[PDB]
Parts: sequence; structure tokens; C-alpha cells
Amino acid sequence: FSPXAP
Amino acid sequence: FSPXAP
Amino acid sequence: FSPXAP
Amino acid sequence: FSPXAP
Amino acid sequence: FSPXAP
Amino acid sequence: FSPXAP
Amino acid sequence: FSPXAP
Amino acid sequence: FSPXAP
Amino acid sequence: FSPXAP
Amino acid sequence: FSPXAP
Amino acid sequence: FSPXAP
Amino acid sequence: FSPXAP
Amino acid sequence: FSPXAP
Amino acid sequence: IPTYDIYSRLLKDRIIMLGSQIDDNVANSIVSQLLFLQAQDSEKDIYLYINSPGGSVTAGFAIYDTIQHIKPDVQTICIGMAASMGSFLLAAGAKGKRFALPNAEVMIHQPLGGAQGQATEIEIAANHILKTREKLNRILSERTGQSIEKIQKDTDRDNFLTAEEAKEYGLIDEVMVP
Amino acid sequence: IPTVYDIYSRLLKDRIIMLGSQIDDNVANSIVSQLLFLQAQDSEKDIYLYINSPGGSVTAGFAIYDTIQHIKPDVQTICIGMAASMGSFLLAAGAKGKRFALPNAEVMIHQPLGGAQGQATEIEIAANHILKTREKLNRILSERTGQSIEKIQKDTDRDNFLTAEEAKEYGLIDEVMVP
Amino acid sequence: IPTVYDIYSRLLKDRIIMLGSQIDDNVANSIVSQLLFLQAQDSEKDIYLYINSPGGSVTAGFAIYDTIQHIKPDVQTICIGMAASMGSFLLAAGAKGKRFALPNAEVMIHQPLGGAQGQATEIEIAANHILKTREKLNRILSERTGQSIEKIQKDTDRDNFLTAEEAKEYGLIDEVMVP
Amino acid sequence: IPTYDIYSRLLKDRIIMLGSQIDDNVANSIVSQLLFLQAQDSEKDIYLYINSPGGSVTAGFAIYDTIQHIKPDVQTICIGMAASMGSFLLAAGAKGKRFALPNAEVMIHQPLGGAQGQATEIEIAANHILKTREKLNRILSERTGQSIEKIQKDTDRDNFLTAEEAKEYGLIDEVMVP
Amino acid sequence: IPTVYDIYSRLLKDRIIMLGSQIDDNVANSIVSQLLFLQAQDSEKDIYLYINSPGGSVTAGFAIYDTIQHIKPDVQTICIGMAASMGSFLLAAGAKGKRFALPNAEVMIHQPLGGAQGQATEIEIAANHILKTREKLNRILSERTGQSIEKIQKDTDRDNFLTAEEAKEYGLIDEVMVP
Amino acid sequence: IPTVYDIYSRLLKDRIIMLGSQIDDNVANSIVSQLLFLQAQDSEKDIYLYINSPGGSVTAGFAIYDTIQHIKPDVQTICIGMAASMGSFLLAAGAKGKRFALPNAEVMIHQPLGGAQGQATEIEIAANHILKTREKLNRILSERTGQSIEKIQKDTDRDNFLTAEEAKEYGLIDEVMVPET
Amino acid sequence: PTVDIYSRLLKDRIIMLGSQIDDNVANSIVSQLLFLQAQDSEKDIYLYINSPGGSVTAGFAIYDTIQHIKPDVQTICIGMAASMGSFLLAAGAKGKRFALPNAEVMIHQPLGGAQGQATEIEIAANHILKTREKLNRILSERTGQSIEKIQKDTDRDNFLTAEEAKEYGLIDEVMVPE
Amino acid sequence: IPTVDIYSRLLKDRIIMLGSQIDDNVANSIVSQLLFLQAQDSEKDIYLYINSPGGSVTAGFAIYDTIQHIKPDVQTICIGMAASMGSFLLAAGAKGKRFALPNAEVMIHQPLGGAQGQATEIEIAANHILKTREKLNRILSERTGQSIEKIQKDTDRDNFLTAEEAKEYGLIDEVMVPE
Amino acid sequence: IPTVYDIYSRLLKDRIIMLGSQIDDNVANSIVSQLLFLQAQDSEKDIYLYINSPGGSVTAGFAIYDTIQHIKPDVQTICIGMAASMGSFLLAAGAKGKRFALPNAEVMIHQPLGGAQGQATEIEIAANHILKTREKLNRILSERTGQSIEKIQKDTDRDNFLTAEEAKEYGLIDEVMVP
Amino acid sequence: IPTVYDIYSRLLKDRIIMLGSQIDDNVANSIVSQLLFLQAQDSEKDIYLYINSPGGSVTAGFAIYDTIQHIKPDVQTICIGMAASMGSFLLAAGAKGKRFALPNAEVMIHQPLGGAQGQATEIEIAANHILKTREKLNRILSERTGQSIEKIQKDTDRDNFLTAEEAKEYGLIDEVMVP
Amino acid sequence: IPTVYDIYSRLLKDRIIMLGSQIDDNVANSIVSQLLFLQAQDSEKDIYLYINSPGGSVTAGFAIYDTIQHIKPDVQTICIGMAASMGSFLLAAGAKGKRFALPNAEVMIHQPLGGAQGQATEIEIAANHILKTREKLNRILSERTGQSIEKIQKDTDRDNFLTAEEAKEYGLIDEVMVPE
Repeated sequence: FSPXAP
Repeated sequence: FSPXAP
Repeated sequence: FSPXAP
Repeated sequence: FSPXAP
Repeated sequence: FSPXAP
Repeated sequence: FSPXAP
Repeated sequence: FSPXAP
Repeated sequence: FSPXAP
Repeated sequence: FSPXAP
Repeated sequence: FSPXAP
Repeated sequence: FSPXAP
Repeated sequence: FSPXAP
Repeated sequence: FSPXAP
Repeated sequence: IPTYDIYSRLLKDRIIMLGSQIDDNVANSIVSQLLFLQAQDSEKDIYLYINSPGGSVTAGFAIYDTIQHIKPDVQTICIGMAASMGSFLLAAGAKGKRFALPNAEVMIHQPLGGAQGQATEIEIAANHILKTREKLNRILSERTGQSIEKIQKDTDRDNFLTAEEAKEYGLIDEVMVP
Repeated sequence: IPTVYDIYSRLLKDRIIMLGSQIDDNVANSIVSQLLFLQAQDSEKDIYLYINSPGGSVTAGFAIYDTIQHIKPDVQTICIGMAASMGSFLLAAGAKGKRFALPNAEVMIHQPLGGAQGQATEIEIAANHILKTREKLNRILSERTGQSIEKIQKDTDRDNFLTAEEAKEYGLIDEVMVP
Repeated sequence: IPTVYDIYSRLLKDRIIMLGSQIDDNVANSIVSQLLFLQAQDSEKDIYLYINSPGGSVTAGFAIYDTIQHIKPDVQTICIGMAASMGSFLLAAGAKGKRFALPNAEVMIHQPLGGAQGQATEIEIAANHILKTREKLNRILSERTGQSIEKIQKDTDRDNFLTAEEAKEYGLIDEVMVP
Repeated sequence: IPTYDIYSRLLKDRIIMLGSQIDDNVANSIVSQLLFLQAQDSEKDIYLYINSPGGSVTAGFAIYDTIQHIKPDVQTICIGMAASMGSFLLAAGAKGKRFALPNAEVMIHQPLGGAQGQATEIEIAANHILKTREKLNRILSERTGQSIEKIQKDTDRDNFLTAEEAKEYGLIDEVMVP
Repeated sequence: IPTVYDIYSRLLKDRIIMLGSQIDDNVANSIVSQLLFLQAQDSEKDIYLYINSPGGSVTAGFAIYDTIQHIKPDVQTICIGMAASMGSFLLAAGAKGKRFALPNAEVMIHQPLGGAQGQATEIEIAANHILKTREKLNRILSERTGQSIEKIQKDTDRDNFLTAEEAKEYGLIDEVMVP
Repeated sequence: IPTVYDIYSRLLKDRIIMLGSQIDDNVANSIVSQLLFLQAQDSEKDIYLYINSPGGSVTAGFAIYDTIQHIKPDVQTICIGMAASMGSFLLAAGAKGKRFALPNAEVMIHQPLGGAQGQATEIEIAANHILKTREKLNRILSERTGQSIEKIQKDTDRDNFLTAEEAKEYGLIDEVMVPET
Repeated sequence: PTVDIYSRLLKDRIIMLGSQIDDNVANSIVSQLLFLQAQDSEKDIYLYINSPGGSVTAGFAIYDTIQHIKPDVQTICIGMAASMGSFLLAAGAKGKRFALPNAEVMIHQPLGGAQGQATEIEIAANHILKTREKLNRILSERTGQSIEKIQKDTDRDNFLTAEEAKEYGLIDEVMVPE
Repeated sequence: IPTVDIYSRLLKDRIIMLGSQIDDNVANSIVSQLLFLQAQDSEKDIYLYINSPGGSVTAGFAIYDTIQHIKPDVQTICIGMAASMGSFLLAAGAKGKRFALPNAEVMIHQPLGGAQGQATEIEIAANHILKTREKLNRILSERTGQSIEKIQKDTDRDNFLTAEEAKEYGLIDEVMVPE
Repeated sequence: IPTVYDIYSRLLKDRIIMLGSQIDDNVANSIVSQLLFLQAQDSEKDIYLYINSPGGSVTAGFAIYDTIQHIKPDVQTICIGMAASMGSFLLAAGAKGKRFALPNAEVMIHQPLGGAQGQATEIEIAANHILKTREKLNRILSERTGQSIEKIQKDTDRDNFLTAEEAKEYGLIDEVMVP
Repeated sequence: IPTVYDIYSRLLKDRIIMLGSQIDDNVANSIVSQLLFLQAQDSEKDIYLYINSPGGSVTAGFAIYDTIQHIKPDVQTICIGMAASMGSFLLAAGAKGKRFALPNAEVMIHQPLGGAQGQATEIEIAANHILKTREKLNRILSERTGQSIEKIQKDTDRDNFLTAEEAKEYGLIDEVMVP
Repeated sequence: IPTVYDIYSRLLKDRIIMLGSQIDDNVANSIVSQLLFLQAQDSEKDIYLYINSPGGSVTAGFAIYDTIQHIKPDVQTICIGMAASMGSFLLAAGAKGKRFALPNAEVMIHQPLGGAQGQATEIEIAANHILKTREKLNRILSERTGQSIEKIQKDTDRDNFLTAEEAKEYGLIDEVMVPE
């Protein structure tokens, strides 16, 4: 799940 | 059940 | 239950 | 059952 | 069962 | 249970 | 069972 | 069981 | 199963 | 099982 | 879990 | 189991 | 478990 | 349940209650009650009240044959439900004297059974059950006035009738009205 | 269930015995006692055995059978609903000329059923016992129906269902009881 | 079933006791009680024990056996249907000359059955007990039948089914009751 | 089974049947029959007929204490089997009046039980069953004339006795001969 | 089982009540009813409560307890066999000077038993309630035996088996009924 | 068990009805029938409802409830051992001034219990039914105890165990029956 | 055991029928037969058979695959070939059907079951008698016995020694140890 | 299931999946995964993805204490469901780095358990679970910024929250919106 | 369990086959395939059949037996722990002079065990099959041990346990493998 | 579950052993084997036993205990989540100065649990044995904690739950592992 | 469970066999195979058998026993945790001077357990068999410990729990293995 996680 | 049975 | 039944 | 038994 | 028992 | 019931 | 009990 | 109860 | 399938 | 199968 | 185990 | 089997 | 087994 | 027990009091008025599934115990009791009533008075009517989902065919025939054997007329009245062998006994009552209450349900269908084992054993059970069906259908035909062809079609699957429909069909003679 | 004396006890006053279940030891001892009781009350008057039974224990059925044959009174047998296996054997055991069935009654004859588990030797013993049982039954059935032992053997190899009219033709009953 | 005096209580009034089931502690206590009651009513008239039973508990069977031998009246035994195991032992326990079977009755003799579970010593104890139990049964059967112990031992090693006629030749009964 | 039922009929002759496993229901019934008979007649012997594999220790002791408490002598007669608590009861009948039939079985052993949970719980259960056994063994010693040390040894595992051996042991006084 | 009236009904005529099973609500409703019935027949004569019980429901026991204390007649308690848990509570509840046990009767005291499953809050409620129940049992026991609450707490922490003599010593009963 | 007429039949002659179990339809049909029979024998003399019950069916409890209030005679209520849930509701329902408990008797009150399975709509109908049932119970308990509906609601949120004395303080009963001597 | 052992025999064209015949077994045996044809369509296949039988349709899956592929499929009964097992033994290329000397062959009629309406039982009975007819027709052709004789000989469980199965025509040779 | 093993592939990216009930197995694995990631790189963030109905409290605390012990920030992301100990662990994420997808469900409630036996054992169990709740509420307070009193009341019964409600409560820092 | 290949697969390379369980179809198939494999690898070297087995299916056991006798390699048999029933049959099936038991091994011989359920006719067929089966076994065992069929029939009537030494005297093995 | 070597095998390369379940014979066989393996690889470097266990079999636990004391390397112990019963015993068994618990870990000590059925003598043997087992546990705990055996006896009488800080004060661990 | 090879296979490489379960046919077949494998690998080097077992099947246990005695290597036995019934019998079967237990390990000796149901004759057979089995176990134990047969008989009559030091005194092991 990026951005931001990662 | 009478009349008629009995 | 009387009155009224019976 | 009569006649005949009994 | 007679005769003989009883 | 008397007295009082009955 | 007699004699002796009873 | 008597004597004493009853 | 050939011939024919395959 | 040879001879004969195979 | 280091430091210290290991 | 040797000797002798094998 | 050595020494001695092994 | 309530109090002689209610059912024993009704038997003294020549009413027999068939209010359960039909097995050998039930048949044995109904057969005995039919024999007893006939032995007390061989000319007064007997009244068979039916609320039953049916059951054992041979048990049901024990009752059927007893009804036909005895001198008294046996009136049949369906209250609630007469299904399967239950509906066959309803039709078994004396001509002119088969009734149902208005909201009673009648259901007809083919016999149910089972078989397991060797092919030959399955064949035997199949020969047997088909023969049982032919016998019931032949008797039902005679009682209802319906053709065998039409009974065979109508019992192929579960077939639910209202009382008024059961009258039209000939399983009973009248719908008992208030 | 219903009373009048309950209904069976009232029929027992008419010398009617009802055999309306599977035949086990309990049923047999009751039937036997009823037969003995009736013979003691009057050893001349007929007893009527009414049969609606899928059969059951062979040894229980034989307790009944030998009791019927032992007592002075003639035992009539009437098949209502069904008489299968030991139930049909008992139907055939009624006094000659006094064996009946209702028109829609099923009669079924077949060979004895059983079972065995264990050692080869124990299976053998069981097998020998059931085969002797079958011969005993067949021999008696032959004598009662007038059929040969060979015909009975063949006809009871598998479940063989008969109408009331076929059982009469076979020799198992004397008469179909018409309305 | 019938009345319902039930039929068994009615028969009891004629000094007839029914052993028509498996022998367990309840059945034995009942048969024992019946025997004692009949002796108290009259200590000279015969008692008649009718046997249709697959047998059962040995100690229960012995409660009955010892009661039979203790009381003054002769106890006739009559096998109807089946007397197996402790049932055939009790058949053979009837007063000498008054032991009977019906023509189609089955008699079966065999060794006692049991179990044992636990430590080697416990199994040993259970083993010794059932072996001593078998020796008691055999010694009494020997005396009742006229057969040797060795013969009883060998003929009970496995289930041994006798006809009425074979039981008579064996000495387990005195007569086949002919109709 | 047969009909006054046969056990009620025997109870009128002061005979009590202990013909099953001993649990609280049985013991409550035997205790009551004992108290009843003593109140009917405080002098005439009672007869306890025993055919039991034993059962609950506290149930058996309810019976045992009642026997000793009441005025009448309680004769005991072993028919079939008397094992465990059943043999302890047999042995408890009035002196000179404890009998077995010739083929009756007597078995003596130690009490049995069970315990689960914490170490402290197991210990409590163990102490309790050990005290129960010493109590039983002491009474049997007094009733048989055997030392405690012999009873301890002879009940360590299941120990079967003939009637004649029970007599020699001191558990009964006589073998009832025909 | 036996008839004399069944035996228990016969003893109830002598004002004897038998608490011979586990204490549940049916048993309590029966014992309560018997107590009220005896008082109504005669409010001066002693009643006799015979106890052979492993205990059971505390609320059910308390229905018995409160009925005993409410009625006028003295209720004697007699332990035969076993009085455990709520069983021993009721034993101790009999009229002072009229609490007995037979010599070999076993008396057991311990803390109440229960369960709780669900939310922490539910568990807390269940725990508070069972702790209050124990405090109520302990207070009454102190008063009936003359032992301090502190000693009852400690001695009931685990299953504590007493001889009849020890029960007497403890003050749970007044006399051992020696023969 | 014992015959004295069985013991309950004997007490029924003294106008004593025993509610000594879980409350289901059979129990209610029986107590209702007893109450109607007693009123028919005599419409003036008090009846006495002895209660030892962990509760049960609300609707069965309400058959007993309405019957009590319908008949002319006062129904006294005596709690022995325990009255929980619908049991305590019936305890509180006795004729005012004639509701008792024995001293070590327990009383317990709490909310109704039920279940629901199926579609969301089904769950909603059952939730609304049970919450309406709880309002109906609480409104009657308010009137009988004298406590507010607000306070009954809070105090039945979880299982709430009362001693006899607390039940009296609460208004569930009128008197703790104490032992004479 | 490795290295797999059955996969190594499959490289030598050896297929093991060493279980109850169900659909998974059939699928596997079929795939193996087809695969072996694909690798080499002239060389013989060896089907080794230790099997109590099973599903008739699954057995026919295997039968039709044997008959359809170009290579001869030898059959060797080891231990037991019963019911559909014995059928498949009999289905091997003529002259190449063996049994080991102590192996067991059993032939019998097919087994099945049916419950429900008389019409459903008729259908199951018809289907199973047709299956038996098909099986007996094929066995007649494979063994050279008449259909009437196969019907008679399969009415009940019929156990044959290796030597008897040769005489009957179910196999060609008893494979004796050199 | 699929290859590209997908979860091991994601672990190469420092993503840990908490996608089931929390029991001792799941904890041992999550704890191990955390320590392993820290050994590889003690500065790169870890990402804990949570779809869990909760489970064991002690198991949940093994994961919790490991998250707080390691140097890396552990981000949490609630996908689907975080209930009970699931929501506790969601809240244990590095501050500023706790997220939920918009349609995720967060539920909080009190610990569940059970107790059986003596009054004293129930007490101990009650005390233990009440202590556990206090420990849970104290830590949840500090993570959310809510008071212990509020946490206590809000968890008295099952309390379901939308992602947005979880953010307002302080259990997460952001609802993760789509591009 | 352990990896040395697995341990059995490692022993297979030295031409050792383990018959270490109950004999059913799966086991027979495995052993048979193993024997065939080893023969094809080398048709002259010995195969060693290690036996610790309570027995099992007769026909499975004959699949193994016929395969042993078919192949060119001598199959040595070694009893470790136990060889009972078809396991002892297989022990005796090894190449004469090369059948061993370890000193504390147990060998047991007995009759075959089976079952049968249904019509007298089906039971007869079952009985006949199992008796034929027993004759087959006994005949083969005779030839192998040098004991007569009459003696084998007597000695297998009941379970008959032999020590290794007794099995050697009997002829079921050639040598006690001594340490 | 994850790979990344499975995770635990990867940790075993760093001399970490995971006791993350109930203690039974299989678990003890693995832990013992791991400890022995590690010591064979390096007889001087520390081993790290991480513990999240509710306890289990005392004899299993002692297999692990004795191995720990036997081998040369220091075994550090780290309680994550829970160490109860035999789990806490082993936590306490770690090298002096190297026994740790994480801040929210739970330690529980209690007496051993067991069972006994059978004859009085058998119960007594089982009682003696579990009492000896307890005294052995308590004595070791005393030596490891610094508490008197009497204090251990009292504090293990029932389930006794300690926080990590309390376990440290008690002497079961040396340090709470702070973040 | 863990990989290093699985851990047991890795110890087998150092001649260590782990008996950590109930003794049944499968465990005995595995241990037998392991023992045979180790003797093939090196006929002279010591084998180490670690025992943590409540016992089990007597025949299964004698498969292991007789394998131990047949092979050339000395088999050291080391009790960790518990060695009960057949487990203690095997402990006692290790090469003399090389039977050990750890200090807190328990050893338990008792008589064989079994079961029979059926005819009196079948019960007799089962009993003779279990008594003979006992006699065989006691005689061997007599020879391994130096205790008389009569003493073994008495001491195995009930469950008899020994500490490691008691089992050394009894002659079931040679040494208690103490820590450094």
C-alpha cells in the first residue's frame, strides 16, 4: 500500500 | 360430528 | 376467567 | 372375524 | 403343558 | 408457612 | 430359605 | 432409628 | 485416444 | 514378472 | 532481542 | 543384520 | 551430551 | 390425555380415532376396535376419524380388509389431513359415508420403498413394490370411479387436494359443512 | 392403548390371540402363555391366532409353533396385512382347513437370515447350524403345504412374495376370507 | 401385554415360572423369589420352570440353580424355543425324570465367556477364576447328565447345538414332549 | 415383574432383597426396609438375601450401620454372588446366622476410587481412601477373627472364595445344604 | 421401590423425611413440602431428617435450611452413609442436641463450587456472588458449630473428610449413635 | 415423590401453589389452572404462591402474571431458596403487603435473554421485539417496586443478586419472613 | 519408498491396479494406458491386479481403454481379483492373462441400491439388470462360456483358484515359479 | 496459496501479514518476523497489515512487546477487520503511522474468559482477568490519548467503529484514501 | 522419519525390505513392487525381508508370498519383535536355510479370521471359502515347516505363541540369530 | 509459515530456540535436540530460549531443564507473552543474570496437576509420586529464586500470576527487558 | 520441526538416536533401521540412545532390545525426562558402564499390561502368554541389574518410581550424569 506504507 | 357421523 | 369466560 | 374365526 | 407339566 | 402465609 | 432363614 | 430419633 | 482425439 | 510379463 | 539476547 | 543377512 | 555420550 | 380417557369415551359411541402415523401397532389397535364394535352390535354404523400422514401399506391393508370384512358400515371423516395410506383409508369408507371437513387436506401418491443388494434382489423388491402400486391403484379406481390410467398419472408425484377437490375426485362423498 | 379391560384382553376372552409384531423372545413367551391359558380354560374350543408380522426369531417362532402343535384345541390362523418369514411359517402352522388370509394380505417366504464372526472353525459351526435350521423349516413347510422339500428349497432361495390367492394355491393357507 | 392378573402372574398361580429372557441379576432375583414363594405356599406340589433363554450371567444362573436344589418341591424344566448356555445348564438342573423339551426346541452348550484387563497378575487372577468357574459348571453337568467331565469339557469347547432328541441322548433332558 | 409384587410379598415375611449394585438409592431403600421391619416387630429376625457385585462404600456403610443399630438380628444369605461391599455386608449379618448357598461366589478386595487435580487434592483423596480401607479391614478382622495383617494381604487383589472357603475364612458361619 | 404406601410414604407417617440424593430444586421442593406438611399435622412433635447426600445446589439447600428454621417443631438430623457439602450444611442445621450420625458415616465439608464464562465484568459478578455465598455459608456454620469464622474458612479451603466422631468434635453434630 | 394424595395436591387443598422449577409453558399452564381452580372454589380466601425458580420463558411468566392480577383473591408470594429473572418478576407480582422471602433466599434481576439468526431485517425485528419486551417488564417492575424505570433499567443491565433484606429495600418484597424462636 | 517405486515400474510399462476401483483410480489407470501408447504403440503393457472391485462404470472406463489402444495389455492377478477386478483380469489380450498360483478370483453379480418412489426403484432396477446383462455378455465372449452359464455361475459369490480360473476361461496361464 | 509464496515475497518488502485469529502460533511467527526484519535492517520501517478478529491476550502481548522493543517503526494498516486484540495491535503502531482503509471495521471490547471450580479459584481467575483489563485499558489510553475511564465505558460492550471513527478515537492516525 | 534418502529407502539400496506393519493391500503392493524392483536390478543377489507384523489380509499376504516364490533371488526372512498370523506365514516363506528370528522375537500361528452375514446360503459360501482358505494355508505351511497338515491344523486351532527357539524346532525358521 | 529457511530455522542459526507451545514429549524432544545441536556447533557461545508457553508435562519439562544445566553454554531465557507452570519453571532455569521477561509478559506459578484411579494402593503410589515431584520442583525453584521452600510451597498452592516486575522481585527473572 | 537436514537427522549423523515417544511398531521399526544404519556406517564407534518414553508395546520394545544386542557397537542409553515400562527396560539394555540418567529424570518399572475377552480357553491362553512375557522381561532385567528374579518380581508388582540415583543403586543405570 504505497505511497506511504510502503 | 353429528349430524350425521354420528 | 369469569366473568365472562366463563 | 366371525363367521367363521370365530 | 399338561399332561404332564402340569 | 403460617403464620402468616397461611 | 426355610428352615432356617426363615 | 429409635431410641431416640424417633 | 488417437486417432482421432487426438 | 519376467519371463514373460515382461 | 538484541541488545542483549542476542 | 550382517553377518549374514546381509 | 559430551563428555561422555558422545 | 384428559378424563375414562376421552378416546375410550368416544369408542363407546362407536368412533375410532386414526390420528397418527400408520404402523403395525396402530393397525392392530384399529383392527381390534373394528372387531369389538362389530361383536357388540353388528348393525350400527362405525365412525372412523382420520388425521394421519399415512405409513405402512401392509398395516393400512390390515385395516382396509377389516373394514370391508365386517357387516357394519364404516363412515370415514377426514379432519386436518389424510395422506398416502391415510387417504386410501378415507376412500375405503362406506359409499355415501366418506366425508372431509372443509379445510382438510388429502394427498395421494405412489408407494415409497427401498432396496439394496444384488441386482436380482433389487429386481425382486422392484417387482414387489410395482405390484403393490398396481393393487392400490386398482382398488382406488373402484372406489373413486376413476380410471386406472388417470390414478397412475395423478399419483406419480405428490398430489394435494382440498376437501372439495377430493369430493370431485371421488375419494369422499361430501364436504361436511358447518 | 384404548379400554372397554383393554381391547386385547377383551379379545383374549373370545379366545383370540393377536400376533401383531416382530417375533422375539418376549412376544413368543406372551403368545405361548396365552395359548396355555386358553387350553386350561377349555381344551375343546377353538383358539384364533391373528397374524400381522414381519417375522423375527426362528427359535421364538418355534416356541409358538411347538406350543400350537402340543395343545388339544385347534388353532386357526388368520393373516391380516402381512405374514413374512417366521410369520408365514406360523400362518401355515394353523389347524388344517382353518388357515385364512384376508384378500389383500401379503405372505412372504424366504430362507433364514443370520451372521457369524470369528475363526474359520466358528464360521463353520454357525453355517452348519443355520443350514440345519433351514432344513428343519423346509421339512415342516413341505408337510404343511404338501409341496416337496425340493420345491420349497427353490421357492425360498430369495424373498418370494405371495398374494392371499397364491398362498392358498401354494398350500400355506386353506381359504381366502371373502367379505 | 395381556390381563385375566397379567398372564405371567396367572400362570404363577399354577406354579409355573417363566424364564423367557436373558439371565441377569434382576431375572434371577425374580425367579428365586418365585421359587421361594411357591415352596412357602406348598412344599410338596411340583413347580414347573419353562425355559426360553439364550443364557447369561453364570452367578445369576447359580442363584437360580442353588435355589432349585435347596427347595423341597421337584422343579420340572421345560425347554420351549431355546435353552443356550446357562439356560441349558438350568434345563439340566430340573428334577430327574421331569426335564423336557419340545420337539423343535434348540439346546446349546458351550464354555463360559468373560474378560480381563490390566496387569499380568490381574489377568492371571481373572483367568484362574473363569477356569475354576468352568470346572464347577462341568462337574455339575457331569453329575446331571451322566457324561464324564472330560466329555463335557470337549463338547463345550465350542458352541455345540443339540436338537431336542440329541439333548435327551446327552442326558440334559429326560423326554421330548410329544404333542 | 410378577404380582402385591413378589418383593413386597417377601418383605412381609421380613425378607429384604439386595439383588443389585449398591448405590445410594438401593441403600436408602434397604435402610428404610430395615427400619420399617424393626418398627413392625423389634424382636423377630430379619433376612437379608444378597446377590450383589458391591458398589458404593458409603452406601454400603449406610446399610451396615443400620444393621448394627437395630434390635433384630439380620441373617444374611449369599445367593449367586457377594463381591466387594456385598461380601462386607454378608459378613456383617448376625453371628451364627450368615450363610451362602453351595455354588455362591464370595469376592473380597480393596476399595477403588479416583482422583484428579493438584498434588494437594490427590493427597487428600489418597488419605481418605486409605482410611476407608483401614476401617473396612478392621471391621472384617473383627467379623472374621482373622488378623488385620492377613485381611490386608488377602484383599490386596481380587480374591474369589467358594462358599466353603468363605466359611473357613469366617465371612459366613454355614454353607446352606439342600 | 417396595410397598408396605411406598416405604418412604410409610416413614413419613412417623415424621421421617429422607434426603437420600443430590440436592436439586425438585428434591428441595419435596423436602420443603414434607416439612410444611409435618408442621401442619403437628407443630410440637419432632421431625426426623435422615441424610445420605453428596450435596448439590446451595440455593436449593437454603430453601431446606430456611424451612427447617422457620417451622416450630425441632428437626433432628441423622447422617447415614454420607453427608457432603450442602449435605453437611443441613446436617449441622438440625436442632441443637439432636444432630446425629451413625458411626461409619462420612461427613465432608468444603467451599462452594461454580463457574463463570464471558466478559471480565460478568466473571467479576459471578465471583463476587460465589464469594458472598461462601461468607453466608461460613457465618452460619460458625454459629452452628461454635468454631470461629477464621477456622471454618481454613478448614473448608479444600475437601475435608471427617469421621462421625470428628464431626462431633467439630460441632457439626451432637452425638454419634453408637449401636 | 411422597404420598401423605401426593404432597403437592395436599398443599393445594390449603390454597398453596408451588412454583419450584424453570418457567416454561407446561409450568404456566399448570399454575394458571391451579389459580383459576382455587378462585372457583373460593373467590375470597388468599392463595399462596411459593417460589423457588431460576426463571424461564417471559411469555409463560406473563400467563401466570396476568392470571394472578385477573382473579379476585389476593396471591401472596413467598421466595424460598431463589427467585431469578421471571421468577423475581413473579415474586414482585404478589398482592401488595403479602410478598415475602425467607432470610437466606436469593433474588436476582436482570435483562431478558434471547437470540436471532437470518437476514438483517430478521435480526432487526427480533431486536425490536426483545427491547419492547424489556420495556414492558421494566414498566411493570417500576410500578410494583416503586423504583423508577430509569433505575430498574440500570440495575438490570447485568445480573444483579439481592439478599432478602435488599429485595425488601428495593421493593421486590414487603417482608423478610424471620424465624419465630 | 524411492529407487518413486510405482513411477519406476511405469517406465517398464507396468501399471499397478492395487486398490478398490473408483473414479480416481480409473482416471489414473486410463492416463497411464494412454501415455504408454504415446511413448510406444507396438510394445506390450502389463496391468498387475490386486483388487476387490468397485465401481462398474469406473471399471468400464479402464476396460474400454484397454480394448481401444494398439498395444496388447497383459493381465496378472496377484493376491486377489474380485468382481470388477476379475472382469479386468479377463479383459487382457487373449493368451496374455495370468494369475499367480495362490491368487484368488471371484465373480459375482453387481451390487447397488435404490430408495424412493416405486418408479425410481423401477429405474434403478432396470439400470442394474442392464449393467449385469452387459457384463455377462462380455464375460461370455472373453471366456467362451455361454451367457446362461455365466448368469448361473455369478448368481452368488463364486471363488476360483488360479487353476480354476484358467479352466473357466478367465485367464490363460497360471504363472508357475521357475 | 499462489507463487511469485506471496506472503514470503511481501516479507522481502518488510510487510508482515496478520490475517487471522491471534493464537500462540500466529504470535510466535509474527514475533519472529519482526525480529528477523530488525536484524536485516534496524532503520527501515516495517509494515504490519491487520485483518483479524483478535484472539489470545497473551499472544497479542507477545506481538505488542516485540513491536515496542525493536528499533524500527512498525506501521499498521487495518484492512477489513481489526477486532479485540486486533484493534489493540492496530493502535500499537508507530504514532503517525496507523492507518485503515475506508471501509475497514475496528471493534473494541473487554477481555473474555472463563473460570470453573472452587470459590477461591474463581476469585483468582476474576482478579486475573480484571488485572488484564486494566493493563489493556492503561496502554490503550496512552496510545489513543483517551482516558482510562472513557476506554472502560467504551469497551463495556462490543463497540464497532468506522475507519473515520477509529481516527477520531485516536486508534489510527489516517484513513487511507484512494488515488 | 529420519533422513540418512529416507532410512527405509537407504536400506532398500542394500536390498532390505521392511514389513513393519499390518498386512493390507497397500503394503502388499509396496513389498511386491520392491521385490520386483530388486530382482530387475540384480537377479542373483539375495533380498532380505525384515518382518515385524501382526499379520493382516490373507490375499495381500499371498500376493507377497507368490511374488517371493516367483523371483530368482533368494529372499531371506528375519523376524524382529513379532511375526503373527500372515506375518508368521511370510516368515516361513523365506528361502530354506535363510529364515531367522532374533532371540526374544515372538511368532504366533492361528486360524484365519473372517465374517459373514445374510442368508443361510450366503453364510455357507462364506464358510466354504474360509475353510478352503485355511486348507491352502495349512498345506503351504506344512511343506515349509516339514510339519504335517494334521499337526498344523491342530496347532492353529487357537492362538499359539512360540519363542524363537520353538519356532526353529517347529520349522518356521532355520536359525535363531544369536548375539 | 514464512520463508527467508523457514523463519525459526533461520533463528536457530542465531542460536535462538523458540518454546512457543504446550510442553509435551515431542516438543521436549525438539528443544533438547536443538540444545544439543547448538552446543555441538559451539560449546561456548550463549543460547537464547524464548518462551511463550502455558506449560505442560513436568517430565517433559525436566528433560529440557536437565539438558540446560548439563550443557556448557549459558542458556538465556526470554519470556514473551506468557510463561506458566512448567513454562515459568524453565524461565527460572535460565543462566543467572540472563533471565528476562518483556514488560507485559505474564508469569504464572502453581503446583503440579495430575490424576490417579484404581485400587487404594495404586492411588497412594500416585499420590506419593506427585508429592515427590512437587517437592523436587519447589526445591529447585527455591535455589533459583532465593526464596525459602516454605514460601514457594505457599505461593504455588494455587494459581499465582505475576507481572514481569513482580517476577523480577520474586527472583524468577533477573531483568525486565525495557524498550 | 526445525532444519539445520531436520534436527533429528543431523543428530543421527553424530550417532545419536532419539526415542522421545510411546514405543509402537513404527517407532521400533525406525529405531531398528537407525541402529542397523549406524552399525553399517561404522561397526566399532559408540551409538548414543536418548530415551524419553512412557513405554509401549513389549514386542516393539523387544525389536529394539534384540537389535541393540546383536550389533557390534556399544549402545549408550541416556534417560532424559522419563523412562517408564518398556522405556526403562531399554534404558537398562545399554552397554554396561554406559547407561545414564540425568539428575531429575525418572525411571519407572512395573509389570506388563494387557487384555483378553472371549471364551475361558482364550482367556487362559492370553494369560499364559502375558505371564511368560513377564518372566522373560524379569529374567533379562535380573541379568542387567544384578538383582535376583524374586526381587524384580516383588519390585515390579506395582508402579515403582525411581529417581536417577535410585535407578543407579538398583543397577538399571551405571551413573547419574552430573553437570559441570
